[PDB]
Amino acid sequence: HHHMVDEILKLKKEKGYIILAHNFQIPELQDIADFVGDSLQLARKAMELSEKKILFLGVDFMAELVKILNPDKKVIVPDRSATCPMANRLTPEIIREYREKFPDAPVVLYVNSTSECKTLADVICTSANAVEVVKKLDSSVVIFGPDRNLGEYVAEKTGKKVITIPENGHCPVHQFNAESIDAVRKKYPDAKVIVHPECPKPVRDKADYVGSTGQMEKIPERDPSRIFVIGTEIGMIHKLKKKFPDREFVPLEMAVCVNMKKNTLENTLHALQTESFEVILPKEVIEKAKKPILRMFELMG
Ligand SMILES: O=C(O)c1ccc(S)nc1C(=O)O
Ligand code: SF4
Ligand SMILES: [Cl-]
Repeated sequence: HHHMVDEILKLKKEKGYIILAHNFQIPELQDIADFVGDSLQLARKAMELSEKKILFLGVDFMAELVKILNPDKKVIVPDRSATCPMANRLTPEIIREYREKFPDAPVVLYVNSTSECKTLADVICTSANAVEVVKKLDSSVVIFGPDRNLGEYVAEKTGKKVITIPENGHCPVHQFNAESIDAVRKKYPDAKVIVHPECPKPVRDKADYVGSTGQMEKIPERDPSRIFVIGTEIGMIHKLKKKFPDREFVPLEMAVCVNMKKNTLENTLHALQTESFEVILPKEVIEKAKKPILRMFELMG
């Protein structure tokens, strides 16, 4: 690890790579990254860079997001199989089926979606902006995927009708038990519970705050509470504890995204040695997927 970390830092400098790491990476990889953040934060950061080579540490749809918004940069990932099972359950066939049945409902796709699915979306959204995006659409009905929990949250906050696809679209990592909140309230009476909107409704409704990872790291800037209980993937505990060393961050439960943990010091070192595996999308996919991303930027403009 001493070897691997030094060799990584050496090869990144030597070959002109910037390392971008998602919040759900292992701490060792967060610590060697130039920037750690959420998928949109990392894509927007990449647009600002003078460097034309990126080593991306996350899962495929996010690396592809970076590539869509930075087509002329070389983007490589250490494990080409790192993917989002939830994203992968939504298909072009299901989107087209639902557009045909509800032709007046805009297709709002969570950024946790395949690039192919993005080519068919009317607008992209993040967990932070989903409510605001859906509020600003003309329609009082939207098609939303692939996360049924976030879709239902959006319906609650907007009062709009949200038709969720696919059937039972969810993120296994965020299926905490509401009983975990009951238990931490007893154990740390003054702790603030922050959970993800991908969490099920009973968990959301028992939390002090519901928010994206990006929103979670901003809450201690306005809430002086000593202890925060965190209902997301375990990588966020490391991120939060680094940003706010003066507070305590307690996992609601241990929750690990197996795909996020496919990236390691070893295979990150192999990626810089070989300059593989490059993220390549057909130009047509990039052009089409860009349209609902730009719409998102326009709506949040
Ligand atoms: O930031 C978020 O809340 C979030 C949660 C899960 C996953 S895979 N990604 C993200 C994100 O980068 O937006
Ligand atoms: S944490 Fe959930 S939403 Fe994020 S990549 Fe892993 S399975 Fe997909
Ligand atoms: Cl570019």
